[PDB]
Amino acid sequence: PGGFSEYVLWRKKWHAKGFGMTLKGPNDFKLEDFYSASSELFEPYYGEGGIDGDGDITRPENISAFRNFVLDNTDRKGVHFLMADGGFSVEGQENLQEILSKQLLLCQFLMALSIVRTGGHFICKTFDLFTPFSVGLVYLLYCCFERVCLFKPITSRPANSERYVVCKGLKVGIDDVRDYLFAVNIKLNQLRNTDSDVNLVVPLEVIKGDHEFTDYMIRSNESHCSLQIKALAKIHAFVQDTTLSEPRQAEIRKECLRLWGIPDQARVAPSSSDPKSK
RNA sequence: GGACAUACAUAAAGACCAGGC
Repeated sequence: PGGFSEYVLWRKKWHAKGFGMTLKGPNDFKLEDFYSASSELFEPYYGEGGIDGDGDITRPENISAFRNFVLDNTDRKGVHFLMADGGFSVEGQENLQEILSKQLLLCQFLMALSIVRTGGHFICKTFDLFTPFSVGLVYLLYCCFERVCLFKPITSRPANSERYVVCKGLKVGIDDVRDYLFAVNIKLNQLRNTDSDVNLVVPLEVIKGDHEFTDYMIRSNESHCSLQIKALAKIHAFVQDTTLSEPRQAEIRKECLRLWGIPDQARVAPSSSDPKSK
């Protein structure tokens, strides 16, 4: 429901304009619930048919209609940055979350190359990144941007595979990689419910030929696994012994809010002012 | 991965009988 958007709109007030696309349903944009931000500065668009579309990011037509709409609403330049927080329930298949979400990862990366301006930025949620498919998608972003990193914020839960790819400075000439990833998404859609799938988007010999990329990718995965293993074992110990507690949670909270410049206040429904007093 | 039924209301009706001015 656009929690990420609320912070950006609240931080920049009206000096910002947001464009949204998400699946219609229980997890649609709750623009009414933006208590800290002016929801009028945001515009949801659900692909083909605009407001009446389904918002399927994996579907190409939703991407295309949104793509034309976003470029038009940005003087044909695109957005300064894209945020992407895609995920769905994998209840009882948590170990397969990467493989199950692979097309959603691709479509969010394709969306970055479709609507981010030159010199613009991208941030996308991902999970595990073990498969050559997911690593080849990160390699294409590393080619297309001045700088890329894999980052797990402390606001992500330590025991889950959730991390963010963060890309800074979209290069010129990314059109071929965009149109390639658009063709790969069409191929994934054709292979839905078949015994075949797209297993590579960059050859393993190309990825492993960049030793500097490969040495970062391995080290990022193994460091994340090591921290996730400790955090999973910690949760298991805190199930077995219910007297265990983190004593510093209230201290760490106060310091994080101070550091990030976030006021320590409760969520209050605006207040209803009358138009004369306001 | 909350109420004073402040509903004063039991008044059968109907009948005959007795008395009052």
